[PDB]
Amino acid sequence: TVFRQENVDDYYDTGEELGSGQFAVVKKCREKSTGLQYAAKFIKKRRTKSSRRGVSREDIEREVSILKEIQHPNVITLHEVYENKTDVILILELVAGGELFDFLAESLTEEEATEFLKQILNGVYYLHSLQIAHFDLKPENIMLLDRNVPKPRIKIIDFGLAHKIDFGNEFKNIFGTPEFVAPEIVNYEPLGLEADMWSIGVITYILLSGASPFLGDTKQETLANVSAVNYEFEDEYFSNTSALAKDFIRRLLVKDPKKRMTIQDSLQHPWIKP
Ligand SMILES: O=c1cc(-c2ccc(O)c(O)c2)oc2cc(O)cc(O)c12
Repeated sequence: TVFRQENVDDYYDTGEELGSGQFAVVKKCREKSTGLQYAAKFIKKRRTKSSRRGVSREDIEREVSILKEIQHPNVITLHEVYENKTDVILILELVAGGELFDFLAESLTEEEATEFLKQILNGVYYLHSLQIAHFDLKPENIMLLDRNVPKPRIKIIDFGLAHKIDFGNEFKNIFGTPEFVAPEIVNYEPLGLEADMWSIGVITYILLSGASPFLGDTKQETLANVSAVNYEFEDEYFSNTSALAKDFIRRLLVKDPKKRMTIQDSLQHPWIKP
């Protein structure tokens, strides 16, 4: 699919930088015709077929196709797409409360954690209902609408690894952040919606304790820990945490994807179900 090739600067004014990554930068922007504000993610294109720099057309088009499908309070909304020779530019809904990652850097109670988790679960329920696996769930990829309220609302972002799972699994060598990836990703096995539920388990552990369950001193150690399900609930962190909360995590951090809680299971779990 081709995108709008008019100069984005003719329709938007950019401002504050909102984020930055390997082949992308995100800038706050304002549409001239409406005065409405957005986030513009500029994604560098591949300059040749066999280069490893920039993002392939295939990966870019997959991400745009998924973003065009989704409309839910807990997932980011895509407004427009532009492109030129160097970049594809996603004009995205503006979310101004920063990353959950940065909010966490400033441990929650179980209520505060479930407040966040319920919204993450609802957003993932929407995605999995459409057979969309996100494949990169982590606190950095959850944004807050406003971080100065008692119960911040959240939106899932960063669908750069997301895939439609129309055959129950995909076999693609998809691979996200070592701390959060499921064993099947570490082992290069076929992947499905189940991998997101493992990631939710890691996120939950972090929300409750401020600690990462599998994190080693090197990437290879972290990956080895993940594959071996090498984690435990340290008493220093979890002594005041309910056994039901631990049960929720335990049923997600399960190596066999078929035995892992599904998104529907997670919403019906006694720790979550009201
Ligand atoms: O960093 C941000 C990143 C993204 C984002 C959203 C969806 C994607 O598929 C993606 O690849 C990136 O959306 C935002 C939306 C915002 O309002 C503010 C932001 O910082 C971001």
